[PDB]
Amino acid sequence: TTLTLSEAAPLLKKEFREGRLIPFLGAGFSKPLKLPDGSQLIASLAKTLGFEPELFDMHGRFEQLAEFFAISAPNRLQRLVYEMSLSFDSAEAEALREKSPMHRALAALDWRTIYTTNYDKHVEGALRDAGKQAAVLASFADFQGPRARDVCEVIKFHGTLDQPDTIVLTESSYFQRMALDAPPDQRLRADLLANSFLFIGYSFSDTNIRYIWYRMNQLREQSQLGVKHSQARRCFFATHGAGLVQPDILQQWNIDVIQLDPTDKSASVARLLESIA
Amino acid sequence: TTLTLSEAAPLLKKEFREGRLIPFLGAGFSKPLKLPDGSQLIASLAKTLGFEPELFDMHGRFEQLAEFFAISAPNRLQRLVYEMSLSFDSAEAEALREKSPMHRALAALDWRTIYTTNYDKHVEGALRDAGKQAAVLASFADFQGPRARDVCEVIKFHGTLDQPDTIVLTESSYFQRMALDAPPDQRLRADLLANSFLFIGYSFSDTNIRYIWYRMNQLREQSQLGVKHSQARRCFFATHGAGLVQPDILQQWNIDVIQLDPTDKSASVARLLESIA
Amino acid sequence: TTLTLSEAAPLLKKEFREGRLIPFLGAGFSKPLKLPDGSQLIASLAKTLGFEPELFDMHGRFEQLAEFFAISAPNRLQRLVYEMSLSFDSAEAEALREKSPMHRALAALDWRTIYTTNYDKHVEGALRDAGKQAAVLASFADFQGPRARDVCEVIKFHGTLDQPDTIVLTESSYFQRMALDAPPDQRLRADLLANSFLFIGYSFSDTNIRYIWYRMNQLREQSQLGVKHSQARRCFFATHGAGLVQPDILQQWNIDVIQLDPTDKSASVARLLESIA
Amino acid sequence: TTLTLSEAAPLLKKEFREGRLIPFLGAGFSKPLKLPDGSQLIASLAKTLGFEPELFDMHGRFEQLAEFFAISAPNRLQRLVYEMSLSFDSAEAEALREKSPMHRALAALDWRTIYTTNYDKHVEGALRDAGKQAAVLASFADFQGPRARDVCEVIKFHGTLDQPDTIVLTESSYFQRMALDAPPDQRLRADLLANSFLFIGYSFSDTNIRYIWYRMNQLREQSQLGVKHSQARRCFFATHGAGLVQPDILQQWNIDVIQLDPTDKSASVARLLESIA
Amino acid sequence: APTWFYNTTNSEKLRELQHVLGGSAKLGYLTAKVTEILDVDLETVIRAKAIAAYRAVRVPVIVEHGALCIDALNGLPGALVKPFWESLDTRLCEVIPAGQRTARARGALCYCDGRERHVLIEETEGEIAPSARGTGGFHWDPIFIPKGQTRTFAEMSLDEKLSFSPLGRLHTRLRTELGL
Amino acid sequence: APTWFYNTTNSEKLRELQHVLGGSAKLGYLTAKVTEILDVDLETVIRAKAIAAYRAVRVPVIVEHGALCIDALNGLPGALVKPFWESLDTRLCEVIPAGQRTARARGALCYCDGRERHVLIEETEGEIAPSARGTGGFHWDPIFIPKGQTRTFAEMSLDEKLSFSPLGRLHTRLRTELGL
Repeated sequence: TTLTLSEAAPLLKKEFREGRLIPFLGAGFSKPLKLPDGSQLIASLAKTLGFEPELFDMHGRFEQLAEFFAISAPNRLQRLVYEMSLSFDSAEAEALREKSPMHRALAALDWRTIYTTNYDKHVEGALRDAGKQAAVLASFADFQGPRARDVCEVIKFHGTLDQPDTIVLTESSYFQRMALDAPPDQRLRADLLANSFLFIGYSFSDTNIRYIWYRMNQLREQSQLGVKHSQARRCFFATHGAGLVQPDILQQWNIDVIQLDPTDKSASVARLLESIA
Repeated sequence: TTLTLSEAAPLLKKEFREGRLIPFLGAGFSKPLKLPDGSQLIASLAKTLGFEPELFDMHGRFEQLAEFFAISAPNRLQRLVYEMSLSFDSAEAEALREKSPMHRALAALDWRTIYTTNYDKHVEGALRDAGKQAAVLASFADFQGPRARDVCEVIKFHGTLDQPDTIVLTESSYFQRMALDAPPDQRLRADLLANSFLFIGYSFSDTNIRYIWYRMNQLREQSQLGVKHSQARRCFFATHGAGLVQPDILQQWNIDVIQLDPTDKSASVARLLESIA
Repeated sequence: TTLTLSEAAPLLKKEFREGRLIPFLGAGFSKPLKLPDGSQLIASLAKTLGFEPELFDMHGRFEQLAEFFAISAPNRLQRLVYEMSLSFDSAEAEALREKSPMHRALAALDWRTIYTTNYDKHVEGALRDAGKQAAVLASFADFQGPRARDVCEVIKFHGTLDQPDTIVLTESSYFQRMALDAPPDQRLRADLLANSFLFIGYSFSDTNIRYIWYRMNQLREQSQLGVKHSQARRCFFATHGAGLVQPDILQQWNIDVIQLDPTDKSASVARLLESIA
Repeated sequence: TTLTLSEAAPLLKKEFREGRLIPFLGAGFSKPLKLPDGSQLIASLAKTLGFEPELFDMHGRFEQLAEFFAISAPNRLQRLVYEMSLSFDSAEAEALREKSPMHRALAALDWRTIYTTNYDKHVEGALRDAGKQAAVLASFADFQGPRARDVCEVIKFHGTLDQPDTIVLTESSYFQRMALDAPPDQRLRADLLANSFLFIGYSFSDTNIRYIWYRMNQLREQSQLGVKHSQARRCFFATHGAGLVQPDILQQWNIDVIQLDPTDKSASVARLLESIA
Repeated sequence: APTWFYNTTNSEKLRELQHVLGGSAKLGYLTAKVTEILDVDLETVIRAKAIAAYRAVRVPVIVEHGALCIDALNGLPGALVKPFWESLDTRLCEVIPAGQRTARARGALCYCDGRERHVLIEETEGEIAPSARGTGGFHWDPIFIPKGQTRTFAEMSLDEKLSFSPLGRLHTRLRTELGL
Repeated sequence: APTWFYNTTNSEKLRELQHVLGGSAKLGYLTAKVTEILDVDLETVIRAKAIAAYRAVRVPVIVEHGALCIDALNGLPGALVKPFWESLDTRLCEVIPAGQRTARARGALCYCDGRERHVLIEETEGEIAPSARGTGGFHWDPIFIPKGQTRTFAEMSLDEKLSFSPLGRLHTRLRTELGL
């Protein structure tokens, strides 16, 4: 129950010719950019509170340690968003983004809507390197602004570093995004009615994208509760290690798992995006 | 920011004299009963599908492996609920429940409402051993039935083994209980307006009770959105290892952490429940 | 018109050497296991509804009183299936099943198909005690699963306690099984074309097995409506008290009555199954 | 959950003014006619076979003892139908039928269709005593014959004594009428789509009318399987002793139980039929 | 595309594998770093690497582990090949007495598709050399002489070693069982 | 109620601790099973047990590890005290040459309150004994003789051993630093 590269290539091409394919890009898409972890950044900020860096990481997950800065030392949480903006969007990360085959193969296609969950600017900046125009959509003021219909709309699902009050990084902010009331969430509610999604750069043990995978399936079934049940467009999830139990769970959430070649992570994603063209 | 046994004893006693203390019992409360894990039970059922027991546990969490039985072999999921009912409610588990000081100290108090998340019958059966009456509340038909006002109402928050369609054990069932639409969830919505909660038998890395801890705080703040902000009753969470970061997070969720003595797990919980008397 | 033990022994042996003998086991086969009645169990559950146990039994048959729980208090019907699973499949019932000569003489033969109408697991568990493999067949998912040809297939004709939605115990469930549309019924439609049946453990006043005895004869006569009428294999019904009118009725339903010794019920059934060997 | 005489009188009157009420008359309707039992008649015919009359009744039910005459001595079964025709339709039974208030109150109403399950002619003969015309419908030749639209059609559901091959009295004949393939059964399949039924003269322990009560409900639910579920007309069952569990079962079979006065059986049925007028 | 993926971290174990199974189209190569269990028993270590490596790569994986067992040290190094190599490179030919030199070189493969593990074990009986002799090998190949020869593993060529080494008979068994 | 919790699994290490620090009201005792890291360096092992034991108990914990370092084996056993004790109980006095017998017994404590780890290390220079002599000790106390004496650790009493053993000087340092 797992597609290969050559099997999923005519399936993704049929969704793209009629304009109903939306990428949903994760943290693994920014892996060739050699960015800092963020868990390493939050551990070095804990030295001022008396923590050793290996000891502060012991007391919980990354969003839980950011919850601790949000309530006990709020000036260090704003310091964390500050030095991620210097690191994730540095000039060295732009130079790797010029030569990355993943970001070139993404920008070679005329997308209409691209979703991403990472905070850096390298999804839009890939489109600017190909001479294409992109529109960042993170806050309410971004949707209200005018733009052309030719411009690909890149919705920052968890905020952008140039709008620091849109960042979803504290644990309480992840819990209140489960109600789906943010402006990126309301845009997702209408796009799942018409489109198929291509999830790239996630793991099966994320537990945040798994709730989103569940909730998209529940909103598709709720949208056809009184009418006869019609068949929906299949979503897709590109993986390098699929496992043996998790692709069967994802199939009931309207998501087909694509096994990519695990020898070179960046090349096999680039061959997937070039087979759509 | 952590209470001890002697510091939390007058705080719990003040809530109990005016009838506003509700226990919220977890899987650690059934620890002295020597029950099977359930993850061991689901691994032995995977031998018929060709899995080694250590290899089937590798492919995900316990609720995710139960998702796999719900969609690929539904007769093995009903087999799992069957042999948990033979194991969790056996005659050997009742005999340990007679002599358990945790279950005796729980039943020595005249509670009005007891919440529990475990499937076994040993929360009500502790009350039956003390000569007291208990009312099991898991389904809609349980709430509709008549009972006296003297009877302590024990609400099974995740179902009961004698009503197998109320069991919340599949991963998709945990995700749809996050909307809080079940009859145990609707009872929780009204009890958080008036009562304080005593959480016993959980870990900080549960990620299901953490959403419940968040959502109770959000429903308290939403219930006083137009009126002036008044102070609510503090909830409590008894722990044997509190850590160093997690009790500060729990304090903003209206929950005070009680450090119990970690040398004997069962005795220190029993000294907590006897200090309320 | 009634066979004895020594007269029916070469008749049963001829059917068994060519693999065309299927046992059809009733509630009297689980008599040495000292199980609760079920009518006693449903009467004690009626105390919560205000019934005395001798008064609740007055208002109808056992399947009719279970109809009353299915429509007026559905949580007590699931309680009934729960506490039959604790009682019929207890460890005390397994220990009597080890030493029962009826269950040892059944498992000493290499059967291909065994039918049973009782809910407990002691027909398969007799085969597991002899070191033989058995396959439980109750639901559609059981037939779809893979198995070897050496394994004796034990079809639960009225469901199994580990699959509670397969239980045929409500009166309306007995009436809708008269249409013969269940997966155990469709397997019976093909096995009556080729096999002879050995009915053990029923009474003449059952009125449910009498419809099955009629309907098997009607399906044999319907299967040869256009071709010349050929002689079918005789079925058999082992009894301790045969009576005087009922064996003549059963002979026209292609069933020969075997009179067993009524002094010891369990021993005379065991001498019947050992004469087949 | 049981109607009285005055409560059910406007409910039966509303069904009768629009012509959608059909009586379904049982053996208790012929109770004031002082007819022989039939079980007494079949016991006296067993004297020629060497049976004492109290001993022949011991070996089974009445339809089972008639099965014994159908296969072992067929000339005594035709003798049984012969001497029921002399006894059930005698001149003494007609004289009691003239003065019976049950039969006068039945014939005072302009019915369109009357169903009955008893073999005697006293349902039509009540209509002939009131100067009204009746059409007996038992066999295929009866339906093919011509008649006027004013004539009340009395369908003999189990045959008539003047057409002895239509008699449903052998046990095998009761089992093959459960498939509903007789011409009285095919007429019942169309009348349940439009009409409400008034069952008079049955007991709750009949086990033949209970299958008919189940199967009518199943054919109503099957007739609206694709369309939206609409509310059907309620059927009625007049009883002198209703009990406490059986009226709740009958309510789910679209049948409301009417408690009549048990002091005088014949008078309370006559007050029911006169309240319809 | 491959079906089985051999996971290794040593750079010379990879070069010997690809000399034998390099032409097979259905064997891939991964270098995921997994946490090495340490134990003396080779059967225990190789059976625990297959769980630890399947968790890392989540594809059908093949792992490998070696063992040297000296009778003078009563079964040590055993499958503890990492902590002795980080302490006694080839000075291990000195720390054991010069009277009794016999030892056994052992190797083990384990392939895991996710449902079940299968362990292959070969073994070569030999005796430890008085001084380190040779360059062409890995981890103890200069100080191990098989029974029959006068020549160490690292003094041999690559074709000569794989006709004596335990890892040479394993790779021929791995070809025929997995159909590589 | 205690403040610091000593976590141990050996039943005889606990009996020697409670002979010294048993009267202290602010030291508790836990027996949580934690996964032992294996390495030769004692400083590496004891610093990694404190993370692994704080994750298990989540209270301010004190852990302990020992090391035997023989010059004939070039620093081995080191902090690998579990895999050699499961293979050479006291036959380890035989597998090393009889000319050079010198060795060093080392011990280490590490206490971790959650924010920072503090490591205490003592050390005793001695020499391994020709044969196992004595009953009263644990893990190598019959075959270790300190410098100065003719008598092993297991031949000594409990008060005599804790005036020579590394774990005796550590428990006096642990009393004064934690204020036990």
